[PDB]
Amino acid sequence: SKLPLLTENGGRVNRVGFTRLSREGSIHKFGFFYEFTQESLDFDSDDQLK
Amino acid sequence: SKLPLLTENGGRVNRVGFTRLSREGSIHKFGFFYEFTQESLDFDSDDQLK
Repeated sequence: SKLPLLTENGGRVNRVGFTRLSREGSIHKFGFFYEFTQESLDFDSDDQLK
Repeated sequence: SKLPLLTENGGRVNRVGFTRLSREGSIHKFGFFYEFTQESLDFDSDDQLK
């Protein structure tokens, strides 16, 4: 049914148009930490806690 | 009753006049054409049709 079919009287028939889309992507920030006291690394059982 | 006839003492008698008539003529345009399709000359039995 939809086949492009021409005749001898070639004219404004079978017009086609094209489309252009787009794809996005963002950037997000993360992070975490932890706190310690000098009284937790000075007199503590382990020497290499840090 | 009109022949030129000057007496012995020719005065301001027997004058004449002249006139020039004019003509005219102009041109007109013309034209006729015919249309054909490429198939009608490219698949017809008679190769020399144009």
